[PDB]
Amino acid sequence: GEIIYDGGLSSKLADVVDKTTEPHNADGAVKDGRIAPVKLDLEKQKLDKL
Amino acid sequence: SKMNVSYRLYIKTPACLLPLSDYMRAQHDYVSPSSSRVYIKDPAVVYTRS
Repeated sequence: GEIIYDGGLSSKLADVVDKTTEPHNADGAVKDGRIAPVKLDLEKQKLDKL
Repeated sequence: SKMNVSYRLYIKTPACLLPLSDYMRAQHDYVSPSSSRVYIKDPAVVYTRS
């Protein structure tokens, strides 16, 4: 017979980034006006620059 | 040995030496950790989203 429903484009709720991401603030629907997180080179092992 | 040797020197028996009949005193146990363990080479990153 005639086909009324056979499927279609399916909407997915979540996009799961399968990779390690550096820390970030809000972007997209909510944009964060504050400064980005400061990357601090702390907890050094060998003593450089001192 | 009885005629030509004049003077003899004696020391306490070294603990290194062990008779062959006492071989079971040399049996010892060593523990090697499981091969399923994985050792981590990556640092831990601290972050917050406020």
